[PDB]
Parts: sequence; structure tokens; C-alpha cells
Amino acid sequence: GSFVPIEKLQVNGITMADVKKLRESGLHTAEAVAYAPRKDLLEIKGISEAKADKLLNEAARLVPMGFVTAADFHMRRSELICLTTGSKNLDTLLGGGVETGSITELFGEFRTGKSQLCHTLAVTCQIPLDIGGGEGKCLYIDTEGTFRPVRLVSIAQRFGLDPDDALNNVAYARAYNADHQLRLLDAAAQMMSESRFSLIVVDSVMALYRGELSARQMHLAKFMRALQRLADQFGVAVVVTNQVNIMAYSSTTRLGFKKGKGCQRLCKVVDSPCLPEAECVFAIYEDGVGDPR
Ligand SMILES: [Cl-]
Ligand SMILES: [Cl-]
Ligand SMILES: [Cl-]
Repeated sequence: GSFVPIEKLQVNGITMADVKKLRESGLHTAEAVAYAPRKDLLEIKGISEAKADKLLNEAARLVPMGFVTAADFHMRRSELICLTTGSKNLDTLLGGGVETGSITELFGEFRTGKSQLCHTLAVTCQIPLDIGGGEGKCLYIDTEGTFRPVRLVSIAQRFGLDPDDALNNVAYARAYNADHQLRLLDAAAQMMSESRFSLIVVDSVMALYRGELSARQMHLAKFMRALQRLADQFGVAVVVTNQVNIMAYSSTTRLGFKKGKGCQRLCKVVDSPCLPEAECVFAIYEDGVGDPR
């Protein structure tokens, strides 16, 4: 578990009925309750101002909300799960792999390995922590109708998983428009509180554009917040592709992809608040992302 069950707040007066309203308002985790703005709670038909306090205080008991030393914070970060990309080179570039808790943006032109990396991740997020996995399910939001379950079979076997189980562990959803894409997230909160997910994939967030450009950006920004909110509330890793700034601001780790020779691909760290601006070379294989021969 990478988040505190909201049911743990049903004490000292908090009822199942109270939590029921919280869930209904979209809070399915203690962290969610802990990170919710007081105003949001108060505007919930049924929650008293004195009750909101009860909730906040209780949640704050289960979820850290105070100060700690930068030294301590460093330690905690070093404990974050980093999902393996399947490539030693790439994992090294990312200081271990895809960092859970924030958004990693995969950008570049079509056929640069972005989608392939997502297919691999959809599987490695399911494997044992001991081997760079997240022992959790994957929420896969596809806006281009390019996801292909069959590609995951070969990948699962490569990691010793039973293909049937691997495909069963991926909650797939095709989004047809921005409002739909955003609507899918609300349902994801519910699912994630019912089964352990370790990763959310959105290929690609830029579909958000298909005079009113300002409206597009405002929608894109709202979607990215929702994604980061889910990362905070459930402690999962989030990867988003971007076919080719709201993205530079929202994304934590931004990786640029270019096509290399043959099945080889290049990946450069474009933005990161802690990773050095370096680049590596990885490859694409019938059984997922790996390192060059
Ligand atoms: Cl750090
Ligand atoms: Cl490719
Ligand atoms: Cl790609």
C-alpha cells in the first residue's frame, strides 16, 4: 500500500456516512482528505465546520503534514519506488527509473520509443520491488487508440509474469475527448482505492488540442493538476507522452526522445529538479524496452 485507506479516519466521531460524503466528493484516500482545502470540505452537504476540523486533524495524524529537515526529506525521497524502464542505461539516466509521486513526461516525434516505453512500463509496474517493479496495477488512458494488449504478452514473459495476469492487471480506457479524458480520472480514483495501482499512463496528453487556444491550455493545465493530485493521493508514478509552458511547469521530469540507428533510440533529460542534463541510448525489442546489443 502506498496510501492510507480513508476508512482509517472513521474514529472519534467520524462515521461511515461522513466518509461516504467525502468519497462522493471525490476524496477516496486519507491523503486526499489531508490535502483537501478546508473550503472544499465545508462545501460538502453534511460536513460541519467542526467536523472538517475533526477530519483534518485526524488525517494529519495518519499523513505527515508538518516540517522535517531537508536531510530527512532527502532520505524519504531516496526511498521512493522507481519503476524500471527495462533498460539499464535509461534507469541510470533516471537515477533508478520512473519516480513515483510525480509526473514524468515522454516527449518527441512519433516512433521514438515513447509508446514502446509505455507498453513496457505497463508491465514492469506489476513486478516485484526487488527487481525495479511496483507490485501494482496500471491505469492506461489511451487517446490515440494505439495501445495493443498483445504487445504486453512477450513483455510479461520476459519478466516472469503470466500473460493472462499481466493483461488482467491493466485497466485500459480509450478517451475520445477532453471532457471524457477528465471524466475517466474521477473513476480512476475509485478503482485505485479498491485495488493497488502503481502507475498511471496517458498516451498522449497533447490530444488536448483537436481563438480558443486559451481554452485548450486552461483545460490541459486542469488535467495535469488532476494527474499530480492522483500521484499525491495514491502514491503512484505517472507517465505521460507528448507528441511533437503548461507541460514544462506541470511535469517534474521531462525526457526527450529521438530515433537512433535501427532499433536504437536516444533519450535526453531535458528538465528535472535533481537529475543531470544527460542523454543515453536504449533499444526497442519484440519483448519491450532494453539496452543496445
Ligand atoms: Cl533530493
Ligand atoms: Cl519506436
Ligand atoms: Cl513514440
